[PDB]
Amino acid sequence: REIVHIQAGQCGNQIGAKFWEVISDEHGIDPTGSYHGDSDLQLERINVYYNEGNKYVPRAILVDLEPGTMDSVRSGPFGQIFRPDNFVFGQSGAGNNWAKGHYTEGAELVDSVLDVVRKESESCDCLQGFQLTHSLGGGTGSGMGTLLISKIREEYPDRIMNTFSVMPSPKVSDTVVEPYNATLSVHQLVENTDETYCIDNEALYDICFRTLKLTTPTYGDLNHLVSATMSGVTTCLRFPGQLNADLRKLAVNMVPFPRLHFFMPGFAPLTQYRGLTVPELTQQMFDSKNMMAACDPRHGRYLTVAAIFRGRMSMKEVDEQMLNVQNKNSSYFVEWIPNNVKTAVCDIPPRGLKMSATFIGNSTAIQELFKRISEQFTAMFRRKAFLHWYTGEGMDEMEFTEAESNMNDLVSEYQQYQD
Amino acid sequence: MRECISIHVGQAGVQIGNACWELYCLEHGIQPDGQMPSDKTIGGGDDSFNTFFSETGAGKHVPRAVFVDLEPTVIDEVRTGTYRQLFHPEQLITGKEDAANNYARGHYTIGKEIIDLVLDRIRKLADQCTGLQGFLVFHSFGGGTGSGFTSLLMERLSVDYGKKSKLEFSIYPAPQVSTAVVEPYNSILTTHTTLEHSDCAFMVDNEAIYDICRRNLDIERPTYTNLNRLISQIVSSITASLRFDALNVDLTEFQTNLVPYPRIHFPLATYAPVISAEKAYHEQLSVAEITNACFEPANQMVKCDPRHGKYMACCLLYRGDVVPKDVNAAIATIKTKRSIQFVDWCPTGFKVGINYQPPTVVPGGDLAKVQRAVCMLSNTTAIAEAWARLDHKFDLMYAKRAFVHWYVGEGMEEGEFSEAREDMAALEKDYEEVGVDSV
Ligand SMILES: COc1cc([C@@H]2c3cc4c(cc3[C@@H](Nc3ccc5[nH]ncc5c3)[C@H]3COC(=O)[C@H]23)OCO4)cc(OC)c1OC
Ligand SMILES: Nc1nc2c(ncn2[C@@H]2O[C@H](COP(=O)(O)OP(=O)(O)OP(=O)(O)O)[C@@H](O)[C@H]2O)c(=O)[nH]1
Ligand SMILES: Nc1nc2c(ncn2[C@@H]2O[C@H](COP(=O)(O)OP(=O)(O)O)[C@@H](O)[C@H]2O)c(=O)[nH]1
Ligand SMILES: [Mg+2]
Ligand SMILES: [Mg+2]
Ligand code: NA
Repeated sequence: REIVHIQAGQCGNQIGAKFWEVISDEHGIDPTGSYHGDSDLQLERINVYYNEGNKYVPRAILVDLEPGTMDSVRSGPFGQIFRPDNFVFGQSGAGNNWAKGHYTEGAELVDSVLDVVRKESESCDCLQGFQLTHSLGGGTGSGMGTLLISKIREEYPDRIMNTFSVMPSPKVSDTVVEPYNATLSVHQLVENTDETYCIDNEALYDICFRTLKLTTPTYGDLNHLVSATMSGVTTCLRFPGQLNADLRKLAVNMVPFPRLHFFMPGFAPLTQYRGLTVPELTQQMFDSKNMMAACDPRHGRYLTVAAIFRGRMSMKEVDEQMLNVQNKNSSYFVEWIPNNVKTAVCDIPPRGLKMSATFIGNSTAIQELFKRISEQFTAMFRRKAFLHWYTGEGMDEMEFTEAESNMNDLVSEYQQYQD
Repeated sequence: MRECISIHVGQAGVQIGNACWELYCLEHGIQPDGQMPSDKTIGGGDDSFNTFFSETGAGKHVPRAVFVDLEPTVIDEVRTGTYRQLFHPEQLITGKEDAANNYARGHYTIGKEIIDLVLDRIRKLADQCTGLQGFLVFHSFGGGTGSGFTSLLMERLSVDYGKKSKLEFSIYPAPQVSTAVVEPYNSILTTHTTLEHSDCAFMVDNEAIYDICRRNLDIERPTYTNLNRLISQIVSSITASLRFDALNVDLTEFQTNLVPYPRIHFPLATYAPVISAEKAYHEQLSVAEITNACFEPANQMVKCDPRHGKYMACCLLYRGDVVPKDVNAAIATIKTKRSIQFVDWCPTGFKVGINYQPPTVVPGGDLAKVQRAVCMLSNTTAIAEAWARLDHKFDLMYAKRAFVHWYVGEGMEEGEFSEAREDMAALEKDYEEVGVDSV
């Protein structure tokens, strides 16, 4: 059950690169690909994200319309570990236009990328599906990313499709036209992804600014929370244990209805030598200020929830905490889905933490995020502002209208069940 | 990669392009013979400075540009100037007669002769480029070469290069330095013609630059040399994202944000700090000071009131010893104090970029070297006032059809005049529409 990782665009390539670094450390793989871990656990499911001179190579394909981002990764610490042939980029760049990526200047490279993917999928003994990282509000990963997803779905319609999509935010914005690109991407994902982890570039900032007390968070700061969250969700897949989660089972248990495949990640300790108590981890995990999506769970209701606790800790005390939360917060849990919350414990703790907790929740509150994006789109789209940059590529206002609508429907759906 | 070919039409175009190129050599460590000792790569490379400067086997770093003027005089001084070795003979193109301040003469009667040779030299430069990005055209509205040949070259570039970029550095006519009574005519006409072929147009009012020098540099009667040197500083800040490369942000992203609609492609520019070398001695200018300066109306290149209008975009391109943290503070402060009103359709944010490369001043300059400078570009509807003034002059003379005979004898027709004016009136109404609040 190999997972073909795929990272596109600047943001996608930056966060994906750290994700590899982090999970390589945890799995005791150094930049050269050799292994030096002290426990076999590390090598027991390493094939989920690595392929083996007894060296593990990440099963990752890097994609970009400009060399710069991919060249930095190559120069990065683990730049060696990434397979050179898996590097796949062009020179045109996407000028931050979904169009330029999903239509004009991506249709070229997309084929090249599908070839590497095909090669990775062939070697895979049992292809679990595909993992993708991108920023819904840019050009290559917003637009070209959703294009590759569609292509991928046609070739591999029996595989799980999961995306770590980085929702753009005014607090951390690059261009006025970022809402437009997000709305188009959102609708692509609604239809061609089974699982999407919404990482709001807003929240991350907040967390950093407020909690972590960082006046001028840089993109690295946000990326650091992102890599941690990533390792979290991916733990059960990487490391063996009682619950050997897989993409399909993950979708089967957390997705009551297809369109509703957007999840609010949460992590604690938000970074330290004082290991938190199992009660502490459990209260922070569900803490809004510890969720990477900028939505209040109290404003909606948890369809489904899944927790993981890495590190040595009392399994019983863990179960007790979870039970308490559910019982004290019964109103925030859908009644129609019995037992909608489940927890799992991994012995290997995150890097540099004695113990942590990762939260994955399909809350109706997630609609807040899409409402924000929809309002922005509406603001500009009501006056057709900046639309010429897309109409120049051959797009049509109607297509903007459609995507706008769909994202509103999705918002409605989350509310329906909320009430 | 992403080469930019620089095109300098007219006297103003040419001179302002000699300012710019000198400053760019000084900034990049290029010597007057073109030899850049810093650049270890010889005959080529991928350095940011290669987007504006090509290289040779000898290590000489030739500018990527072409100086065209219908009279030899202006380009001749380049030919014999200090930087004559830097440029290449083909790059300098000069006819024998000027357009005698006549758009008609420069677009048709004369321009047509040299237009094909010009496009020819551009094309050669274009083949050198691995991925040409667009063109930078420098001209003045008031002159016949700066209007008539410049529009002609704009049309030709549209056809021959399709929809490649075409930015502009248009010299708004200033009565203080006015050379022709008919300059409003040429201005309307060229603005009308290139409006459809220019992706992004930066206007510089001689009057505004003349004021800035008298005030901030204490020059009694600023010369075209003063203006040009100040102009080159602005240009250099705008192109600094291209020629130099963590906080630096490509001007494309700014462009995608400073053109809400195709016709609204004239952004206002304000630079800081312009200070004399005495005044700069024993005074340190903070990020906050320079940032205020940007929002100061006397510091703007075009004379207009932003308060009278609304902001549709506001970008801050810094250079030098700047840190994000200070820029965030200064911005907030500004906010607290200023009335930076934004159209409702537009997000009230300030896009920033920090290019740590510090600013440079030409030796014997009146500008003091500073450790930090900033140049804010804003898409405010105030720019219209400009057009108005001009337009109004155009209407005054055109009612009495003055000097109109000079155009007609070259073959132009009054229809062209009226059509051009209509388009300006539409542009002015378009500014008003974009300011209206959404229903
Ligand atoms: C938090 O821990 C995780 C849980 C899951 C989901 C999941 C999601 C849920 C849920 C239960 C389950 C659970 N489902 C399951 C499967 C087989 C079973 N066999 N016998 C019992 C049994 C139960 C996981 C075991 O495999 C999965 O992928 C499943 O309740 C509401 O949301 C995936 C993970 O990866 C990301 C994961 O790591 C973080
Ligand atoms: N800022 C600035 N403006 C200039 C400069 N040189 C000329 N001008 C302006 O340009 C206008 C005249 O334009 P020119 O460049 O001389 O016209 P031309 O391009 O030579 O065309 P011809 O009439 O045929 O010679 C005047 O209104 C001046 O204000 C300059 O060096 N700096
Ligand atoms: N968290 C995070 N967000 C990023 C990063 N880089 C870019 N972004 C966001 O990505 C959006 C722009 O997309 P970009 O990365 O430039 O996409 P591209 O066209 O494919 O390169 C902006 O909202 C930024 O907020 C990053 O490294 N980390
Ligand atoms: Mg980007
Ligand atoms: Mg002349
Ligand atoms: Na192409």
